[PDB]
Amino acid sequence: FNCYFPLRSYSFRPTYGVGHQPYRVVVLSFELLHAPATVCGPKKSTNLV
Amino acid sequence: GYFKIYSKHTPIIVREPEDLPQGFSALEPLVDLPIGINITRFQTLL
Repeated sequence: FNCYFPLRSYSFRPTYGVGHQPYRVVVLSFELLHAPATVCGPKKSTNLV
Repeated sequence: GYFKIYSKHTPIIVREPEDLPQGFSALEPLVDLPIGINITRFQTLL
């Protein structure tokens, strides 16, 4: 008592409503540095006429 | 920024000491590493 340690826990049970049923969140943070670009979007191609 | 390596393997027949061969061989590029790191000193590994 009187030492409320900062780690707590969740109590997910499979009959909760929205807002309390757990969600899986991931963030894809992009950055532009002085290094050459290594990750980039896809570049689709066409046929060879 | 880019780091390039040129190389060519040649079968020398000339003896080993002080004989850099008197010929011509054009070194071909192998890879092009897209690093962003400055380089001032280097050392070989054996």
